Amino acid sequence: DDDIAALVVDNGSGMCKAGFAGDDAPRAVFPSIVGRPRHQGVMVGMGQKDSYVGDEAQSKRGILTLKYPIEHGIVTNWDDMEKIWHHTFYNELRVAPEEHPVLLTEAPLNPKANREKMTQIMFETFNTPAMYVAIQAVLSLYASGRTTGIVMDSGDGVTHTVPIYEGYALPHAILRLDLAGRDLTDYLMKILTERGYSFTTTAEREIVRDIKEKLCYVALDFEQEMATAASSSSLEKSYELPDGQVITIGNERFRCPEALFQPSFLGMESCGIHETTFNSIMKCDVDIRKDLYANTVLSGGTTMYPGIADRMQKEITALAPSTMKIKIIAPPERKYSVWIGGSILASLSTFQQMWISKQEYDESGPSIVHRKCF
Amino acid sequence: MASGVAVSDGVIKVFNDMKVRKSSTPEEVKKRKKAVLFCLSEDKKNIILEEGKEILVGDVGQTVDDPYATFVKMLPDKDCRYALYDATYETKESKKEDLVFIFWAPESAPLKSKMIYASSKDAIKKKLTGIKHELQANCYEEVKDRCTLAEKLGGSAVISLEGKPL
Amino acid sequence: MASGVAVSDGVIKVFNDMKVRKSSTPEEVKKRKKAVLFCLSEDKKNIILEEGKEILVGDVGQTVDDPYATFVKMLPDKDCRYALYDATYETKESKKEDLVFIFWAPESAPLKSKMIYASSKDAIKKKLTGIKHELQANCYEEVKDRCTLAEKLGGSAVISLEGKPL
Repeated sequence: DDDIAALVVDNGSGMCKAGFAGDDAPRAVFPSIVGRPRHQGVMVGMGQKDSYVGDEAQSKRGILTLKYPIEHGIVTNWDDMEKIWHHTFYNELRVAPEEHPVLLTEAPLNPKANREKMTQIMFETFNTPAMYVAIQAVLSLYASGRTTGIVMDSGDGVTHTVPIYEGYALPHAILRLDLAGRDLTDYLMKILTERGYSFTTTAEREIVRDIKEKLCYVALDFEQEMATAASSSSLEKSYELPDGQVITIGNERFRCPEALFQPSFLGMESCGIHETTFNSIMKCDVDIRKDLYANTVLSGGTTMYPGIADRMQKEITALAPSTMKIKIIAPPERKYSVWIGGSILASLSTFQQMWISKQEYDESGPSIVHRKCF
Repeated sequence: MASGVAVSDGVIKVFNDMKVRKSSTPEEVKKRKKAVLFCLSEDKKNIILEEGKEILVGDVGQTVDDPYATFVKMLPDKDCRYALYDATYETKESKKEDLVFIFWAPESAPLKSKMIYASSKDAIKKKLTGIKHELQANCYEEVKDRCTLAEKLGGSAVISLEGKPL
Repeated sequence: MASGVAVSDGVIKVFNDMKVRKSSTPEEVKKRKKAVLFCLSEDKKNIILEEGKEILVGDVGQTVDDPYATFVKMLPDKDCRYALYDATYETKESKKEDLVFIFWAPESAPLKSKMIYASSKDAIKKKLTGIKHELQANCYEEVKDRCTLAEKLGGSAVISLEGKPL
């Protein structure tokens, strides 16, 4: 309150979030959707005001066309993006941007054209006194107190692999995978439907999100687990629906997370994501490979499914040559680790020296962001 | 029916104040309006803000620790009024604020005033340009209860509506 | 993030002392600092040296024969600290000394202090002007183990980390 609390806006494909410095997690989380007339608006009196940002738009999905301001970690349409920032400060955070400086997150290997322009909008469109751009993968490795290693980041909307050595990400070790958090929620509903439950409208899609944090589990061994499931017994697990019925989930408890590990269930011929992390290591320098195994960090969106840590150890051991130690770094606050890293180092006093200010932008121009980082 | 009232500029003026907070110093953070009462003035031609009745966030620190109770006291089923209240609640990480319009439309209230109010909800929210969430009760028990405010939230991830009642 | 702390001149002063040894007579060779503990003082504005906690090479002769153990004892995962330690190890010809910065960044340490420490590694080594080799562990077992110190060396040509453990 007063000095410059630091407003942090975290952007991704979906499930964006924001808060204040000194916090242990972000204050508010909202959906990333924008809607305007679709199918002529659905009948009787069309024209009105339509550009809805937030979860109010989710209900309105049938009558409004949704466009993604962010496609898999990048921004293609700026008009949609501006509405999100307006709505976040004025309606979601309910704090004036003018008193508090804003920090914006970025996807790894973010294109250069976008980087100069986002800075440009903050200074003239919202007149923000200070802002900074950070990488979600860098902060997560940073949070554990380790600068050398490889981080598998489960984003709220997109999953990126970004090995980090001395603050520098490896361009030749980074790959983009599109399954992260929101996509799994779609998937969970899809398999739930197969057993015998009715899902035909986008309105009830949101309901399975609640299901995801409470009921997503990872099995120690998938095939052995499948045999246990057929008998049922204690496998079935209770869940709460707003109406009152409880949808029982038995062998779906472990199978859902498995899609990341085993894409074949989806219908994809693509290699599993854990394997994908392994390819990055193979490409990496041989001498530091042993260090990388002891430097692995799990953070973000859907990594919080219980039993996931146990599964990771097993697959990596099978994938790895052998004869060596594999260690996984597990921070208690892994779900909020991406946001948490950004929040704390934004108000100390010596971070004042380092801020990119509005006044500086006016002088040098767009070129300034490239010049002061490292 | 469609929209009983057209707007008198008064509601927008007070609503605008809440939207930007209109605060900087410690002196006016506590003078911010947690809740505001809206009603339609006589003849019901115009919709305005009631000077006499309002709730301040500063009150929790100043002298009253339960703003959401004072509201219950000053909202008889005997009178039908329109209100804006800030959620100001904690969900297991920290706390934010949801803008909610509180509709007080008691069935038992004097029919003459209440009937225009009931018919005017489309008109009143028409100027609200669609509002996020709403709470509506026609009796003291629904307005009094912690759970109704918590229902909006979801209720399975909220241990403390005001940091103590739940 | 980039560099959480800017420097308070204290670290450079103590580091400089280690670099030249600041010793001649037998009296001060044993008072040379095998290991020094560095931390950031309250408010974390400045980085300094801790007066209370340090390790001397003279200790091995004076009374403690395992400096690399005392360090393990005085570095709880409970507190997150920065440290400089001299390798002082034998490789089958004789022994030299590698300057290594020891990063103690336990995940389990109090979050408030630890988080600034974690974010400050680029800033702390920024004043280190690039450091030769480093050892980092977030738990007692990695700090305790002889092998981690030996890993830096190579490990296939070192029979005696301290002249006895390996």
